[PDB]
Parts: sequence; C-alpha cells; structure tokens
Amino acid sequence: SNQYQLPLNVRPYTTTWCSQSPSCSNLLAIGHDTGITIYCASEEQTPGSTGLTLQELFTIQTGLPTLHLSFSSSCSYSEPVYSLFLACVCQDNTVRLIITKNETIITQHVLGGKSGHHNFVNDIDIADVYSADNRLAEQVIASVGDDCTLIIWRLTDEGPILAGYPLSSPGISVQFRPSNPNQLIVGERNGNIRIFDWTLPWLLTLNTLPLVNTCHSSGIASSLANVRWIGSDGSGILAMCKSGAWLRWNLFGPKNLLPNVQGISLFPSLLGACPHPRYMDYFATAHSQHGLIQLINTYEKDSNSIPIQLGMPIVDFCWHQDGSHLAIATEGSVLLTRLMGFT
Amino acid sequence: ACLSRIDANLLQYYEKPEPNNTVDLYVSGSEYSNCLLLSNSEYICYHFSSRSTLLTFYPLSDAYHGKTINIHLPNASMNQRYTLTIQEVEQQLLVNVILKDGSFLTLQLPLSFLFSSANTLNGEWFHLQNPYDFTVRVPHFLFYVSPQFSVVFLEDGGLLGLKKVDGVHYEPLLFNDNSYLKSLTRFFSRSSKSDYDSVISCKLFHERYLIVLTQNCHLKIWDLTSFTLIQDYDMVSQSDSDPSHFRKVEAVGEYLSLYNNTLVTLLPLENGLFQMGTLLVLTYTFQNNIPTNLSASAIWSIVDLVLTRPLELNVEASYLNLIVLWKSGTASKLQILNVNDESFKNYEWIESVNKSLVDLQSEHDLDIVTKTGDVERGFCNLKSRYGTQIFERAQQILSENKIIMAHNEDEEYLAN
Repeated sequence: SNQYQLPLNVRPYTTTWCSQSPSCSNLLAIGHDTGITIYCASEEQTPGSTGLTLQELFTIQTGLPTLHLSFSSSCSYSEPVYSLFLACVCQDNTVRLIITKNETIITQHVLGGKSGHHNFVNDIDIADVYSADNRLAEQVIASVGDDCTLIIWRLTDEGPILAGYPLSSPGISVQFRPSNPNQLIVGERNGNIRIFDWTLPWLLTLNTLPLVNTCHSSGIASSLANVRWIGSDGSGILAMCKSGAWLRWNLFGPKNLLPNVQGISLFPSLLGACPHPRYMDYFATAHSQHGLIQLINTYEKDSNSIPIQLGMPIVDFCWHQDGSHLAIATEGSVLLTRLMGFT
Repeated sequence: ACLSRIDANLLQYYEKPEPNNTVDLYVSGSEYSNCLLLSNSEYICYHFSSRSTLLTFYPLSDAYHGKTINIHLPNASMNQRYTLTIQEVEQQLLVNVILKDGSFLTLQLPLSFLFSSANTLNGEWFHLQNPYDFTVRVPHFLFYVSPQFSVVFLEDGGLLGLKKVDGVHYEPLLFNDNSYLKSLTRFFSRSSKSDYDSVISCKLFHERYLIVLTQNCHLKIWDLTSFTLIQDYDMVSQSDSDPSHFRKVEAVGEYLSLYNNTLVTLLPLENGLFQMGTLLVLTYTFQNNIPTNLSASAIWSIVDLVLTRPLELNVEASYLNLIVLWKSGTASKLQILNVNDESFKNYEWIESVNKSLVDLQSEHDLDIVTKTGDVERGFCNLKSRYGTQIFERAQQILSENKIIMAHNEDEEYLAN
C-alpha cells in the first residue's frame, strides 16, 4: 500500500476513478468541503509490489461540499491542459455540471430549487449520447433523491431538456447501462429496482426484499444500499443491501423465474458494492465504520477474502480501471493499494 | 376464513416489560390463563403457573398502570387448574384450591383490592383446611356449584360433596355410589390402576342438575336435590360402534359446554365428533353427531369450546354457534360451527386465519414498508415490532446460550 495525504483541512465525501473515459482514466477526483481535487496515477519504477504511485495534480475550488462525483466521457487531455466535465451534488441541494480547463471552472450549470429535487439528493450519474452523425448531441445526467423523484437532465444542442418521474420511495442510486445509454437503472430505498428506457411504462422492476434467502434472516430493516450493472455490455445487475446481502441477475436466452445467484457479505455495506471493471463475478464492499474491505466472488470462489483492513473508517473507495489497484478515500487521506493476485 | 387474528400484547406501548405496581402475596403464569368478568364491567385476567404454585391476577383494560397480584402457594394443587376454582361471590374473588397434600385452601380477594393502589391486604384473605382424607382416595377435579356448595371428583370414580356451614368450614356430603360393584365382574378390579371411569368434564344445569362426562364417554346425570344418579347414557353406542379404537379420555379437558337447554359433547373418533342433544323436563335426547373437518392426520387437541348465541356471519341461516379452539403444539386453530336450524343436521364449518397479518407478512416476505439497511435499523425494526417483553426475553435466551453480539454490524447475530 502507498498512502497519499489530502490537504489538512480537506474532509473527503466521495472518491471515483475516471474509468468512464479512457483518455483520462488515470485521473482521480475527491469531492470535499470546498471542491473537487484531481490526482494522477503513474507507474513509477517503485518496487513492482505497488508499481503505481499517486501524483496530486491540482485542486478545483468550488466553495461548498461535494457529496457525489462522476466523470463523463467528454474528458480529454492536451499539451499541458486537461479538459474536464464533472457531475456532482452540493450543499444547497442542487445538482450541477461543472466544465473546466484544469483547476479553473470555465463553465457551470446548476439544477436546483423547486425545478430541482425537493429533498435530499442521494445519487447522480452521467453519460454522453451521440447522434447518428456522431457529433456530441447530448450529455445526460440522471439523479435520484428523497423527494420520491428521479430526474433526467439532458443538455442538448438547442439547450437543456428537463424531466421528472415519480418514485414509490426515495431514490438511493442510479446508473446508466454499459454499452447501451438508452437504458438505465434506478434504485429505491425500499428495495425496488427499476430498468428504464428514457428515450420512450418503464421496462422492468425487480425487488430484493422478498428474495432474501432467510436461511439466515437478513433482519427487519434491510434497506437497499446499491444496485449496479456488471459487464461491458451491461450484461448483468447486482444489488446489495445495507445488511450485506447481495443478489445477481443476468440479462442475455430462455425464460427466467428467479435471481441467478445470491449471498451475504461478512459485514454491513453502508456504501454498497463496487463491482470489478474486469471480473464480473467480483465486487468489493466495505465495513466503512471499522475500515475493513471484503472482496466477494459471486460464484463462491471467494471463501471470505478480506485484502484490506485499515485501523480507521473508510469514507469511500473505487477500483482503478486496471483491476489490480484500489483507491480508497478515508477521512483524511487516499490510499492506493495493489492486490498481487489481480495483476 | 371469515375471521382474522389480531394479537395484543398489553404492554406493547411501554418500555418497561413489567408493571411498576406488582404485589406479591404469600400463603403460609405459563400453564393456564383465563378471563373473568366482574360486577364493575371490568375483566380480570388470571394465570396459573407451570408448577401450579403461583396464581397471578391483572386487569385486562389497565395492565401497565393497574396492579398485578402474584399469590404464592405453599405447594402445587393436586391436579393443576382442574383442582382450582375462581368465582365472584359478593364484591370478592373467592378462590378455592385443593392442594397436593390434601389441604383445601380458600382465598378471599376483595374486589376493591384488585383495583386499588394498595400493596398490602388486611384480614383473613386465606384459609387452610382439611375436610377429607385425600391421601387414600385422590381427587382430580373441583367443580363450583354455589358459594357454599361445590362437589369433588375422585380418580377412582367417586364423588364427594362439600357443604359450607358457617363462612369457612366445609364438610363431606357423600353421594350414593354403586358403580364400584362392577368390580364383581372378571373385567374390573377396585385395585386396578386402569378401569377407573373418572369425570373429565362437568356442567351445572338449572342450579340443580349436575351433568358429568366420563372417560368412557358416559354422560351421567346427578340430581343434587336427591343426591342420586338420575341418568346414565352411553354416548358412543349411537354412532358407528367401532370395535377397533375409541380413545377413552385420559385427562380432564373441555369436552362439553351448554347454552340454554342444548348440549354439545366432544367424543374422540379420530378426535372428531361433536354430539349435541337437548336437555328437558330430567331427560337428555340425542339429535345428531357432527364430525369435525380436520386433516394432516387429525392431531389437534381441544383447548376450549363455547356454545352460544349466533354471530353475524356470511350466512343468515343460523340458530346456534359453537366456538372451538384446537391446539397442536404452539400452533392454534379457531373454528366456528354454525348450526342452521333446530335440527342439528344442517350445519357449516367456518375457519379463520390462525396467524396475524404482521406475522404472515414477516414469514412470507410480503412486507414492503419496514425500512431496510443498517444492522441497528433492523434492531429498531424488531424492537418496535415485537415489544419489550418479548425482545428482552429473546435477548435473555441469547446470552444464556452464549450468543453474544460481536460488533455494531454483526449480521450473524441479528439473524439469530
């Protein structure tokens, strides 16, 4: 493990790799109480133990807390100059898209007030949509909140298009489908899981609550932590409960009648699962409060693998695109740790 | 299923799983429980403990703030609650209990005291007494008839009378019994541990007639004016006389209850026969045998039955209603037999749901509302759902069995 300190007065809230855009996949953003900081990951000589070190590049000041953070495919590099596009959520309950050239915010769009969410925003994600001619036609941001609303915010050539959709319960996560921006997934706090075609009722709703194996009772309150697609065509869906209970469904052949596989993490997962970018069957989950991280294999290859235990709480974490490195933001730092097995 | 189950834990709203006002009286409840209505329109509940050493009283409509009274007994009753009676005489709960050693204990609990704040009781609230020698001929069933009179039933088959002269003392008024003379036959002995045809159920009719059901399902009828056996019906020789097996009832239970002049009796043939005739003058006259609808082998036991005036059911064609409570382990079954007409030949069985909605939803994972997520969230969820009495009893059973919460997020614990 190598450890890189965040500035002394910087409290991290969120950590994400720029896996969404290959030109910028070595860029790391930390949303904190005064903005979003960008770091670069480089192969040093090091020892080929952790043959990867972190270089802090710069800090984008915003003046208020950043709670969720997503890079877009529009990110680019030039010589040098970084052209960034970031979706995030701020203390004023607004959802924003910030477009920068390095630390300087050259452009900012803000969706808030009554036109925005009418309660706390719980999650956000972003994807670039191109026309048939293949110019940038739209950038699309999806967000979910405690106002029982899902918001699709499309920024198009002739300007913004806003749309709201009602939910049976607070939205706790949302993510567009890989290799198919026409589809996306929305998570409700109550266990409902929506598959949605925004170009169009919405196509499908699964639910983890009634499926709990109950060989070991998952408890009275098993609030849904997370749902994410897996695979590079978005061939699968993985859902994780706060309790640690997880379930996986695949989407291809024949007729289907239950979720394909199911299990339970050793610990609660407040932050939910972070699926491996290269190995579908694998995902990571943290015991954020004691600072341990379990690695789970869906086809039970795993047998309780806990590669990571810190002596401190974990605020957030995410896989580097290479699949062997992990970046983890803790309350005062970010660690890059390399698991030798995944190399 | 026309009825549903609503479960009530009278302490559910409060944190303390026990009333602050509990008083323990001492004489020099998970085996029986019942309710009794009093002069003041209030229901008093009572419980006789597993050992039959503790009697507990508490007010149905004020369990938490009202007083629960634990009366401790020097020893257990001869034969559980079956050797115990409780009736409201005059502004008092009169409780009599034949104890194991033979003593006949009287309790007098003033109505006031049951609904007072007091933790003390004045005057003679209990009397010990030895009216008969129960060492030789052991009794097993005590039946209240009147404030001064009530009969005792014996294991060997004999009846004893018990007449109150003053206010306290009791004396044996014996009944004529020549049933014993069947000993003369090669098929019965006085000395035999079998052969007893003891009473297993008993009801008082029109203050004077005492209707008894025996282990061989004979309905004998005693006139208390005469103190003489007036009737003796063999209940079983009416329906299909099965030589294979009629289960002579091997314990005291609730095998009959009467309303006006009607009388249902529970006979065991695969545990499934409700005979019901009519009483009239004294004469008992058969009408019909109504079987039961029970399967999975028929392994339900009668808990209690109550014949009574008809209900408001989905069938207007009704004359009488029998409420029936079966049990099989800790699972229960409530049914209502509706008899349509004064002939007991047209009837219909009405079932009910024997689990509450909350329980069914929890079992079948049909609960969409309860918040999910945190391990402590599940804690609040279960705590709030179950109530403190149960939740703490469960946490008691956990630590006894050495199951201890590892950390904040021990999901393996919550499961348990």
